[PDB]
Amino acid sequence: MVYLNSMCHMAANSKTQQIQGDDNKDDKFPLAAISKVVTTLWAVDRLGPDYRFKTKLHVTPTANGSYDIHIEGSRDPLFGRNMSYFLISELNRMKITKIEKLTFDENFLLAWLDTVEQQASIVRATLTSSFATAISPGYYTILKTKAARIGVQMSNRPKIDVRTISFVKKAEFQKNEKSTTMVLMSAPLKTILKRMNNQSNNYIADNLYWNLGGTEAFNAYIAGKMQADTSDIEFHNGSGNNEGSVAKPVYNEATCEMMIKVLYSLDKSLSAKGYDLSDVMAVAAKDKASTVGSYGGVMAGSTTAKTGSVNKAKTLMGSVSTKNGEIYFAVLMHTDYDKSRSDWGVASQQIKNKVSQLINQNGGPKAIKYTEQLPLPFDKYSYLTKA
Repeated sequence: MVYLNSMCHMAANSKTQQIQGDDNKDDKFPLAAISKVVTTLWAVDRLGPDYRFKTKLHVTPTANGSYDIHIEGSRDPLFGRNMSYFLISELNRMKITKIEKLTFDENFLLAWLDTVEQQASIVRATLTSSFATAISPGYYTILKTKAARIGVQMSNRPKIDVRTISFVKKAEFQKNEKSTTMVLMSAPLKTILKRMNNQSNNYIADNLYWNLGGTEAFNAYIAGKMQADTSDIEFHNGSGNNEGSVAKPVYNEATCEMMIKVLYSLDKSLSAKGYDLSDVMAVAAKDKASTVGSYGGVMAGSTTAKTGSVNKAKTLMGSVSTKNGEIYFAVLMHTDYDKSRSDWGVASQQIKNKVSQLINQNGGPKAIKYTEQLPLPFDKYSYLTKA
């Protein structure tokens, strides 16, 4: 069962600022991963698009010749394989190849994809597998080549040998007298958001949402920002994934109007810092690693957008650039993908045809100024630096 729940839009240049749409534009529907755009807005407002996550390494020489290292985490929600490979590269550039005790605190988050001890157990497990495995030359080579494109140098065939990896809480970490402290800054937040909104599992959005205070903080933010409450927008996580079962699902939900208000606000907060939607959201046809990279037709090169797919919904929202100006849009479809596998692709085609009509009946597409960015978790200021 594929059918329209709601479609709405507004011209960026509207003097009335009245959102246009069908009669369902003020009823709540599942959002799926367009939720990530709301999480994006929150993060931009709270942190700023140039914010960097400052992970600290406390490094102490051992009588051996080797090092102990304690990671004081910054809750960087994008510390994954790429970033781990870069850390290893950096350790080798700093002449560290052997670590005796590697320790890490509760703020050191790791994306291989409850409670503090148990969360840290999973990070430890992941770390121990990852650092005890040879770095894959094919994956590293591709990564080193992407890094060189943004002028980041990485080591040749890097490696690390770690004796032990343990959880040490921030409160119980005693900084050694002859430790050095080095900082490994993330790429800017806008870049992390770019990566998240191109294509991701739940991990980044969910960790951002928790970092910022979770649901109680989110509802206070939305009330302050939008004069909105839970009848406009009801979140349970940052990502929009199912928090229930297949039979009784629990999805983030919002009105079509709220999605437009989000896009407007996001656009405004970004412009204040000189940035565009296409700095944090995928560009149809241009962003090849995204869910809209194979979009063609009039959307190609003209459209900034985020996809969503859950059992009960297929969604799209963003901005289309037309000869009549930029236009914010959201389309929310109903699906029953658990019952009928064909619904996601059928829904997706109906959304594209709806957005193509929105473009084609507003004078046709006007290209945006955009060249495919590579949203790596580090940039040229990420190098280990003695702070």
